[PDB]
Amino acid sequence: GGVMDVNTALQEVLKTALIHDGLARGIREAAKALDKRQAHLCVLASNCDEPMYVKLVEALCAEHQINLIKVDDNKKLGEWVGLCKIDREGKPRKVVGCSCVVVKDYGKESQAKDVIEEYFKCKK
RNA sequence: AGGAGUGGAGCCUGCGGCUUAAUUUGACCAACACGGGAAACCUCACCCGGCCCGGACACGGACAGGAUUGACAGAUUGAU
Repeated sequence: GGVMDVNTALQEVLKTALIHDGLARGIREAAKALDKRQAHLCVLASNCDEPMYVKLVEALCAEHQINLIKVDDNKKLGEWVGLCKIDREGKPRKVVGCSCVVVKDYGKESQAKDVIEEYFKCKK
């Protein structure tokens, strides 16, 4: 389905991915996700803490599974997944970046997720 | 009017006093083998050491190379 824009498509992933609990936030879980074959999607972003990890994530995509997408601004991904799920209209206690997240088999496979993502993925 | 006893002896058990780190505590005919209280631990209120949080909920803060949990071996320790 979708309108075939990369950003609002990846949002439709994220909706059902939240329910699926596919989100592997933080470096330890990110590493474990891509060292595992259960991952199917990766998105990275600009320098959060080091310019080293942005390199390392590409290094892991090389060795294990190429799937990478880059959408910059840590604050974007930080907003996109709150405490466990995106939480409130507000929420000033956190909005801190997740810096990169990995999602498992586009969350759920039930509807539009497969087509919107597959259109981009073989090209990228 | 009588019968059998208690008070004497030894022991059991409760109470006072005295001691003691602590000898937990209520009760003075209508308290005193009473608290169905014959306590090894447990009980446990007491004393002496060590550990644990099982401080809900609210508001603010922290914070995804991260809030936070637990632990092998050595030292330490009654203590693995």
